[PDB]
Amino acid sequence: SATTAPQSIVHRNIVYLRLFPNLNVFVNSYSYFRGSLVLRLSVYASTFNRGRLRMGFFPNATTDSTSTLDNAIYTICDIGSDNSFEITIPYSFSTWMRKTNGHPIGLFQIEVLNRLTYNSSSPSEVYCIVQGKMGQDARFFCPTGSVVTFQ
Amino acid sequence: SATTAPQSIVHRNIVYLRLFPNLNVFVNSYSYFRGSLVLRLSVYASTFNR
Amino acid sequence: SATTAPQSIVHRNIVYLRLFPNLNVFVNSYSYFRGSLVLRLSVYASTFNR
Amino acid sequence: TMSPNELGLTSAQDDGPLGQEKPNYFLNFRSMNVDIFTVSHTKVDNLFGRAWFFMEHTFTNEGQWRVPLEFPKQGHGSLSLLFAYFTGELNIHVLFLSERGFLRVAHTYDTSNDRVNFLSSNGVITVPAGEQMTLSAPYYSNKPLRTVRDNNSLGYLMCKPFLTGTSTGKIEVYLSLRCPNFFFPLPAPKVT
Amino acid sequence: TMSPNELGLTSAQDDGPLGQEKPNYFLNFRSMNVDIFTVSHTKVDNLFGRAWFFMEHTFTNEGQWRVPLEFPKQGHGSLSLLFAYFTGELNIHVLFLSERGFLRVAHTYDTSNDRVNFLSSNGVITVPAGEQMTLSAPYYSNKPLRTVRDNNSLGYLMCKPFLTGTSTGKIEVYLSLRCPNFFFPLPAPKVT
Amino acid sequence: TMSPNELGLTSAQDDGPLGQEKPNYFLNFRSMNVDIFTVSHTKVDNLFGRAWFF
Amino acid sequence: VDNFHSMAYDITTGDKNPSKLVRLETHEWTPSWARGYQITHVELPKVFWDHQDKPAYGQSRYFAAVRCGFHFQVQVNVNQGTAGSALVVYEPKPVVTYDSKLEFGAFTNLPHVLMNLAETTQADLCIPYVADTNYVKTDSSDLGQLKVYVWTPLSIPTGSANQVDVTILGSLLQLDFQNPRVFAQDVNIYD
Amino acid sequence: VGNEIGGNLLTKVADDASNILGPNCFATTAEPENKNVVQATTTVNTTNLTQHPSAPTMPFSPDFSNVDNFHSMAYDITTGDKNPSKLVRLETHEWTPSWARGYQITHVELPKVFWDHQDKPAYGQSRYFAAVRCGFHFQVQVNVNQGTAGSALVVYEPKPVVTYDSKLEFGAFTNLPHVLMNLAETTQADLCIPYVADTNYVKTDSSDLGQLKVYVWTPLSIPTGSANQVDVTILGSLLQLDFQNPRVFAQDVNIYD
Amino acid sequence: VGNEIGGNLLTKVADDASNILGPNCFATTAEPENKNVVQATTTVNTTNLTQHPSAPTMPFSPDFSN
RNA sequence: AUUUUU
RNA sequence: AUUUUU
Repeated sequence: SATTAPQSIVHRNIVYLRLFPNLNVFVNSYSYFRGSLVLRLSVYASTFNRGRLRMGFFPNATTDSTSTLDNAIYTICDIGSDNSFEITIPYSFSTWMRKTNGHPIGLFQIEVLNRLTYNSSSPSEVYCIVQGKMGQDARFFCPTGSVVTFQ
Repeated sequence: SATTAPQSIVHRNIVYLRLFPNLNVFVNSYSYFRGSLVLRLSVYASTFNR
Repeated sequence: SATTAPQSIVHRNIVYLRLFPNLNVFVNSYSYFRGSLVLRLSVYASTFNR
Repeated sequence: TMSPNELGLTSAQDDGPLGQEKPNYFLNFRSMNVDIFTVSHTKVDNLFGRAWFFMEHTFTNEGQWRVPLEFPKQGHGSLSLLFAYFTGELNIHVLFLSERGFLRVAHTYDTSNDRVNFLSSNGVITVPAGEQMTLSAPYYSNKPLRTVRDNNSLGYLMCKPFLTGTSTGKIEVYLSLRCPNFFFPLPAPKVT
Repeated sequence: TMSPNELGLTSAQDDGPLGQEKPNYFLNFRSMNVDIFTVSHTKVDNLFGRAWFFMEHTFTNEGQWRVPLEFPKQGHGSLSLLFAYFTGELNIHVLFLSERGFLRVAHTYDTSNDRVNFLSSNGVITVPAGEQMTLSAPYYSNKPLRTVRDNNSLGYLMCKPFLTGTSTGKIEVYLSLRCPNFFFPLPAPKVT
Repeated sequence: TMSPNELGLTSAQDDGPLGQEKPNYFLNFRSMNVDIFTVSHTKVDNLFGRAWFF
Repeated sequence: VDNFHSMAYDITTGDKNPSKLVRLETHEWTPSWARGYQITHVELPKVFWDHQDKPAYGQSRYFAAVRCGFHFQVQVNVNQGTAGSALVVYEPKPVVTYDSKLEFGAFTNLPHVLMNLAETTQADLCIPYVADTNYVKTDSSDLGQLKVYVWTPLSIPTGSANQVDVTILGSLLQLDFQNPRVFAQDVNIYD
Repeated sequence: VGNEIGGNLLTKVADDASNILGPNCFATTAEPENKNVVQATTTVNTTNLTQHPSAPTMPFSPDFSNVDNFHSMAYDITTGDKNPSKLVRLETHEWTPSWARGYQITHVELPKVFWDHQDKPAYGQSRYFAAVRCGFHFQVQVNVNQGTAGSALVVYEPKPVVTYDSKLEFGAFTNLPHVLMNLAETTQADLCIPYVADTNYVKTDSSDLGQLKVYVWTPLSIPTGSANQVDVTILGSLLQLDFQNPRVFAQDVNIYD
Repeated sequence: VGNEIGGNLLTKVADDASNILGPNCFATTAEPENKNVVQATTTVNTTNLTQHPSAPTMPFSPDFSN
């Protein structure tokens, strides 16, 4: 939203594999895994709307609190024709293989960099969608019991 | 401005080298010169203005 | 001295070229310079001291 | 060199056809594939090659046990729910918990409940009391593909125990598949 | 052929890097370079190779004259104000207007006012009374570059006249530079 | 390679004869000779070649 | 070296980390600001150690001398309906010192980017080490500072938004910390 | 097929109706300087995506080598980089006389000790990373006059040992990288310890990866006149250092499960 | 002449000011996936004209022999 | 259907 | 530093 300050947060939360439909299935199947994770933010605005948004990610972070992303893996998004920016998170754990359901993937934060601008015939706020998938180096290892029941 | 008639003037004046910061320096240094002069008008409008 | 604690200071000061006889001469002759400076500490103890 | 497309700047409406193994990079990063085991545990043949519990039946008489075999929404086999169609060998693991007797086991994709009344040629393997067998039922289906979801996606299993005295018991059944052919992956399932 | 870019149609936001010698044309026109003199008067070495007044000092005693040399915001030397840094030889022109005596002249970039109290090795050239000399002071600066603007951009000049009787006078000083190295041109100056 | 003598460990009583241009080093360091002028101002002929009041 | 790469990153990640691109500033382009008006500035080079949350803040504290190159990316986003232009220019200490003595409109002589809004959303500036001294004292405003001026005020239509933000990002093309010193203690490399 | 032909449909026409005085008109068509392109820039763990880029600028005939050819700073160019691996004083305790054998003189939290205080060369970087993988080079120094005698056991104890320390038999600790150093004979001990743990990486600011200790092999036999204040110092250098996981400033992050 | 040079005026500069640790920045410029094109499709006695086309999609390793 | 394994 | 001149 245009109202959101040039530093306020538009979205913040701790990311887990289970937060993703496709992945959550593997989470309930395999016990461990490894590889990079890719998140793709798709902001659906009009051809008139313009602005920037920086989304960072602190690997294995647990404290759900807004924090400067200058040192975090971030991606600045400048609205244009291709309004679907991505961000990759290289495998990061103390082990060669990590729990598919255990420690968080990290802190995901999308802060406002430049207020969403608009005009008389354009929206003052737009909708955004965050998707997630595994990298080309993704792997899963041990199959374990189930933690949930699908339908 | 949109109001300005299709023939009215938006700017008119007699040009001298001293009217330019960089050039005015040479004007106060050298006595003579020669060569062509280039003026660049930059109108800052929106993508809708025509 | 043996008394001096394992972290206490035995000597501290700001170093200037003039603090050295030979160098102080150049200090009073030349205006500038460059290069590395070498300081050699010589502790005169007995063969038993460690 | 690297294009801006491979650096994160893309368009969601230009993803078709389905299945684009596009590489993603940035300075100080590149897709690194490191293996821990001599083989993959993600391959359909391997993963599903491992059984998973299905259901249990407690018998008292010599009656027959007819049950619509289906894919699990419970174990690691749930990964099948990501697909729409299946076809291939089916491994059925049966445990005959009985003191003294025999267990007739058979399998068919035929929906008719009368072609099973006899068990003539439906694979009547015999597991002696207190024993257990693993029979691999072929794709004897009348349908080229098995919608993976159907309450009978997998063919029906038959169990007619041949008891001798008042002896009774229970038949626990778990199962896996041999080389599975899955097609047209559908959206991920929901949770209960 | 000629592109529309070279015909006047351009974009101010696409000028970087700095220094684009783009040609401008239109029918019946082309950049014509005609020379009137055998050499350039725009070259830094030539222009600045010509002195310009600096300041004057009227002496009565044998005292010393210390003055922070700086670039002019007054003569043709002002063209230097278009730059930020300088380095190179410095030509100092001194006129010793006196009836009977001698004028000691020296130059240093050293800010200390005590290294000058003596004049040991600061270049004590001698201009006899009523004479004038042009000494070229080397870049004996402790700073690789001289911000061109500083009230002491150029090193300090020393003048200790050695008079003989009640004689007094005035020392007019003007200066130029030998081969000047200017860097990083800054915006044009304002007027008073 | 570098000996411990050239790393700072020496003995003051083993300096004679007079005039030992021994090199001193340590990791990330080496005697770097950079000149600013075309000639030396330390040479006796040059320095003293310039007068001084008497 | 972990042959399993339990940490998928470049081995020299930690080393290069301090040269990483960071947000140096973000001010709001207040409408009704005449031409020449200074939108926002940035203390160069001490701004890269602006807060203890800056990747370079760590090392910068153990060294008094610095010699580095910059790569700025001033970003300004404005809807199509609106128009305007800003002057992103680098001003060495010499300029910053005598700023009032310089004629605006001539600042185009310095590495700049007249960027016409509604046309460009970001400006790029590659600035090498520029000073009258070989090295600059760490935690100093020396080596100049980057500024953003109002070339032509914002012409914001009635319905269009009126809160334009100007952001300054910075990356170190090349960094070099030499003089050792106590933790964040003012040391004079100059005479 | 049209919409660009403006150049050769005006440039030619005149070239077709030109007299000895040549053409009276020239027309050229091309693409604008501001084209429809997208630029992407990546710095350390960062990616800037711009869809409205502009021609990058730079000073006149610039030099980006950034290296001072005069070396006004005589040091290695990679000094700042290697600085954190520099040798530092990790500890200095006093060998209190009358301390039976086996008694622990002093310990040292490995590897978080290298960031012991904000005055540690490695303290700076260590704060911007949660994961660490490094090798060590210790130099335990103990000086004692010739008249006196004694011996201390400098040994490295991985987390496994530190955890179950009381369950281990002293006198067998010689199985671990150690240095039975006999005083009055040696004044310093050297220990090269590689990354040792049951996990690929160790959480920064953690006691994991074990810790170095100094025990009393045989108590100090200090004669009457001889001095009685023996100090034991532990110095540490990083043979190889590696900070990977990014994180907020000095914020506890769990790399473990 | 400008407005695209963003890639080799940033990719080179770093490649010019790089140390043993290599460049500290890489920049690449190109055309957007959504370019200014027009698509035309004709079926039996029909013609569909679209000036805002998108990348056509299809199932995994599909067989259209039908 | 190296859709047991190489 | 043809950063005196050719």
